[PDB]
Amino acid sequence: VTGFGAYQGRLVILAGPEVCMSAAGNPLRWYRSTVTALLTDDPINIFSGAATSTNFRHCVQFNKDLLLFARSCQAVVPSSNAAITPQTAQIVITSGYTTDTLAQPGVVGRSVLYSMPRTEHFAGVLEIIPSNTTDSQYTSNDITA
Amino acid sequence: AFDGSIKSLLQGVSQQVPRERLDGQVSVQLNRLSDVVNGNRRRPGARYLADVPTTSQYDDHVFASYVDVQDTANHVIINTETGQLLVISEDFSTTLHNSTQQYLVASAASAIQTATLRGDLYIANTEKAPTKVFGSTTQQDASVAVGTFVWYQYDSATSVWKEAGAYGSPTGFSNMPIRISLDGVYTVETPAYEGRLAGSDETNEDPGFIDNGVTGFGAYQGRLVILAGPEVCMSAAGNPLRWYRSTVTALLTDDPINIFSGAATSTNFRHCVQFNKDLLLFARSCQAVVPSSNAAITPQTAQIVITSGYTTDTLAQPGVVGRSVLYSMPRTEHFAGVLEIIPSNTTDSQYTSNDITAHIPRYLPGRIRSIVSSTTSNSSAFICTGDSRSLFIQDYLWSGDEKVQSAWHQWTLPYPIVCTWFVRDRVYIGMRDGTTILVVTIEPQAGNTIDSYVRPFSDVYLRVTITDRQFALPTRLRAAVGSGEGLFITFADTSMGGMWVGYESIDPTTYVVTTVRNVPDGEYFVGLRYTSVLSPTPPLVRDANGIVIGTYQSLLVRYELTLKDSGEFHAIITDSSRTLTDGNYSSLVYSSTELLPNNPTDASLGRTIIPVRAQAQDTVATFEANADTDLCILDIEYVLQYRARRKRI
Amino acid sequence: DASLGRTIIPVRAQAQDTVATFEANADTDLCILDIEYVLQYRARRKRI
Repeated sequence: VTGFGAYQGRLVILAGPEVCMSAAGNPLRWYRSTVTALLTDDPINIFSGAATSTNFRHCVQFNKDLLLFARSCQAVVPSSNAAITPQTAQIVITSGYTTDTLAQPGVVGRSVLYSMPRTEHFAGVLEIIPSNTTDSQYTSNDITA
Repeated sequence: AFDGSIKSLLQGVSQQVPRERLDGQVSVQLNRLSDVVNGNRRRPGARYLADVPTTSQYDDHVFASYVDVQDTANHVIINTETGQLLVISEDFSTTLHNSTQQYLVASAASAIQTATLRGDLYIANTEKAPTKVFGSTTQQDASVAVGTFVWYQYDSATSVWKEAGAYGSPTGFSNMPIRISLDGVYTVETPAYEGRLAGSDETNEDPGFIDNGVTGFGAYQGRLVILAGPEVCMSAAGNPLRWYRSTVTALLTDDPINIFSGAATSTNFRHCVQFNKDLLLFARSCQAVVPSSNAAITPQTAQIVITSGYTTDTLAQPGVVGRSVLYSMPRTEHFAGVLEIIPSNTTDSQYTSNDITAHIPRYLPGRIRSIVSSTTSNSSAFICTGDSRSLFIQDYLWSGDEKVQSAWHQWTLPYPIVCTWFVRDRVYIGMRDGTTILVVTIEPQAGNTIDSYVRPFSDVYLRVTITDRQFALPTRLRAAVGSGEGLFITFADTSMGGMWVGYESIDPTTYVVTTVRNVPDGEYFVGLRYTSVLSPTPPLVRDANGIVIGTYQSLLVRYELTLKDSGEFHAIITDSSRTLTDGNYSSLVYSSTELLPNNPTDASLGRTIIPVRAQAQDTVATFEANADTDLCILDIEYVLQYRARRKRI
Repeated sequence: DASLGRTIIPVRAQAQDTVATFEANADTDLCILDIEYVLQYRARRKRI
C-alpha cells in the first residue's frame, strides 16, 4: 500500500501502478461477492502502464475528478454522467512534468500546489488550474522560476 | 551624432537578413547560455563521473535509459553489437546485472524499445520477426466434435469435454520480446506466450503482426501494444501473455483487439505516445490518433482516424516537454528541422502543429538522431548525424497561454558523443575515449561551489594532489592532450581558488608533469579548455512607423559594453575587405581595489569601449574568451552618425 | 510614535553599485508607505 484516500463513497488503496476500490458504501468488502453475475456495486481494480514505470503516491479530488501524482507523469480518473462501474473505470495520462513525492499536494480553493526539484540542493513549486469552458481539462504553470 | 542601445540578447541565433530579425536575436552563439536573470554568460564545465564497463568502436551501437525500483532509480545500458545488457546503480558504484543476450543483436541502437505493464520491463527489437511453432499434441483428425461455431475436445483422463481451437493450431511463438523482473532481484527470462485455445481460423484469426513484423512497441490502458505497420495489435486487459481470443461461445470485452487502417498511398506507424489522454501514432506523410471515450476501450469501439498531413522523418523517437511534443522533419537532403504539437484547451481531443525552425534552414546538419527533455531546467537537447562532436540546445519559457523564448545555440566537446539520458534533475552524456565509454554531466543552474571547492572552467576535470611541483597525468586525458587539446590547471581551495596555473614539461615515457615555480602543496583540478565565441547583430535605423531606412547611408563609430563580471577578452572587427580593430580589452583598471595579489582578477562592474569607424551593416564583430574568467554581458550601446537632408512624406 | 512623518538619507554614489537595508528590533512598528529619490543624470547627445 503506497497511498490512501476516498472517492465516490469508496475507499481507495494505491498499490503502485494499480488502483483498488472497495464496494459501494462498504469499506470491509474487497473481493467480488457473487459469481452468478457481475454487480455494479462490487469492488473494482484497474491497471496502468507507461514507457518506463509508474508509481502513484497521492490523490486529490478537486474538480470533480480524482487526480494521481507520480514522478514523471500525471493521470486522472474521468467522471461521467453515470456512477463509476466496473465496465467503465479507466486511467489516462495527461502531462509529463517531473516532480517530487515527499510532500502531499495542497489545495487553495481555485488551484492545487505540488513541489518539484530544481537541483540537488534546492526546490521549486508548480500550480495547476482547471479550464472553465469545457469538461475536465487542466494546465500547469511554474511560479518560482 | 546619435546614440542607442540593443534591446536584449535572449533569443538565440538566427539566419535571416538583418532587416527582418526579431528583437533579441543574435548572429552567432557557441558555448554560451541564454540564461534569464543572470544574463548571457558562459556555460559551466563538464564534470567527470565514471566509465561504463563496456567497449565499442562505433558512435551509434549504444542505448541508454532508466527504470525505477521501489525508492531507487537505476540505469539501463544495452550494447547492440555484441548484445549485452547492463544495470547499474544511480551513482555508478555497483553493477546489479550483467549478461549476454543473442536476441538483442541489431545494426543500430534505434531498433530498441521498452514498455512496462504489471511487474516487469519488456524489451522489443524491431529488426526481428516472430514465427509460429507447433508442438506435439494428442489430437486426432482425443476425439474432436463440433457443437452449435464451438469446438470441443474429450479428455480421456477425466471424461470432461474441454474446449480446443482446432487441429493444427499453433501452441506458441518464437523471437518474441524478452522480459525482465522488477521485484528486486533482476531476473531475465523469455515468457511463454499462448497459442490458440478456442476458435478456428475463420473465427480467431492471426494477430496480424505475424506477417508485417513488429515495427513498434508501447503500452496503453493496461494493454501491451505492438505496431505491425498499418495495423495495431493489443493484448488482453492486464494479461500480456494473451494475444488470441480466449473463448468463442461469446464476445468478451477483455479479449485482445486488432484494428486496421488505410490511406491513399500507404501507412507505416513507427512510434507511439500517450500525452493528452489519447494515443498518438506517427508516420511519414500522415498522423493518426486513437480517440478516448467515456467508457473503457472495447473490441466494438476501437478505431483509427487520420488528423493531419505533415511530412516528417522516422529515425528519432518523439519527446515530451510537459505541455508539448516534438518530432523532427527533413528540410532538405542535408539539413533537418523540428515541429511542435500542442493540444486545445476549450474542447475534447483537438490538436494543431507549428513549425518552430523556419528561420534557421541550414543550422542543423544531417538527420536528427535523438531528442531529450529537461522540464526541470526548461531546455532540450538534440544529436545530429552530420557532426558527432556538437550538441544543439533550446531554451523555452511559458507565460499563461503564450510562449516567449525560443533560444537556439550550439555546444562542443572534446570527444565524440554517443548517447544522452535524463534521470532526476540531471542530464548525462557518454563519450568514446578510444574504445571505452565515459560519463559527464553539465548543470547550468548550480552554484559556484561544489563541496567546499570552486568549480573550474574546464571540461572533464578531475581532482588530484600536487607534491614537490610534480604529479602524474590522469589516464583519461592522455589521448586528448596528444591530439592538440589544451591542458588546463586551476587552484582548488583557499582564497586563490579558481586561478590559473601553468606547466613546463611532460615526460614522454612516464607522463609526469612539472608545474611553474612557487605553487604550494595541496589540492588542484585538471582539465581541458574551450572557447565561448559570441557575435552581435549590426544596428539599424528605424523611423516612427517602424520602417527601416539608411541601410547604405549610415556609419558606425563605437560600441559600449557593460559587464557584470569579467576579465580580459579578445575582440576582432572586420570589414568587407580589411581588418579595422584587434587586440585585448579588459574592465579591470590599476586603481581598483579588486586587483590584489593572491586574489582572482575580476571586476564586479565596469565598462569597455571599442572603435569601429566604418559602414554600419558591412561589419562583423566577435568576442572570444578561453580562460578562467567569466564574460557576462548586461547591455550594449553604440554611437551612430546619420544625417537626413530632406523631410519625409 | 508619530502618526505621519518623513526621513531623508544621503548616498552620493553610483546608482546600481549600492546596497541598502533598514532594521528594527524594538517595540515600535515600521510601516513604509512610499519611497522617493533624487537622481543626477545628464545626456549630452540626442537619441535616435
